[PDB]
Amino acid sequence: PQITLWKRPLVTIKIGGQLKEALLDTGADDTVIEEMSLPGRWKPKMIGGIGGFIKVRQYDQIIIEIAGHKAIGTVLVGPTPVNIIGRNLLTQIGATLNF
Amino acid sequence: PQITLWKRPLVTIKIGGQLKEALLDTGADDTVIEEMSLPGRWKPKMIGGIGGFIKVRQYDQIIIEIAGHKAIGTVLVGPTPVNIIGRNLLTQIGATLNF
Ligand SMILES: COc1ccc2c(c1)OCC/C=C/CCCCN(C[C@@H](O)[C@H](Cc1ccccc1)NC(=O)O[C@H]1CO[C@H]3OCC[C@H]31)S2(=O)=O
Ligand code: NA
Ligand code: NA
Repeated sequence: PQITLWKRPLVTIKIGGQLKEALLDTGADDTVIEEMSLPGRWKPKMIGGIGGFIKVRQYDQIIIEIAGHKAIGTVLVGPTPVNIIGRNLLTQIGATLNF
Repeated sequence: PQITLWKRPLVTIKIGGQLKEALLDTGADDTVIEEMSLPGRWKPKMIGGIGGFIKVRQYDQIIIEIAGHKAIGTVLVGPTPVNIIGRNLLTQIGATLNF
């Protein structure tokens, strides 16, 4: 689709067998999802955004469906106020910014 | 242009005759710039991101050029780690997300 930016660019995702709503976020390097369990190994990580840092769990090789499009990549899990699809997965659905 | 997301979508902006670098950020509702001098009146605003809230100063009706596109709108000034062009100005430059 072409998504205009009058409102937040929210889409449905499927992750870890769960449906969630998430923001398509070109300003996020990383994909960050609210607390949930994911299978497999993880390691801690700190990520910093506009209000400081949060601790997250880094899970690699996680399959996700974003607005119908399947991809695989790293997912960070932790106390983000909003679920965000960052560039690491936006590239895999072929998302571009156009103006 | 058409901007892929394999690197941060960093562009040049011009505010007050000075050039700065900023991130085109679909996950930001508003535009947030590092401390600088702007004309006119302001009002403090709290915005919530990853990490928590920060206080910013809201300046309305600011002339700002983004990647050569002229805009006139609200700029929040405060301790952001990166200059961010949010949806309030991405809509002024006719930006869309496409996949
Ligand atoms: C109202 O106007 C605004 C203005 C800005 C924001 C906002 C409302 O958020 C609203 C609430 C949503 C929060 C949910 C997620 C955060 C949303 N944000 C924009 C986002 O693009 C920031 C922009 C950014 C970029 C660099 C440093 C700091 C911030 N990126 C970010 O936090 O990314 C993290 C995940 O990947 C990693 O890569 C970059 C840092 C890290 S934001 O800055 O908090
Ligand atoms: Na894994
Ligand atoms: Na003003």
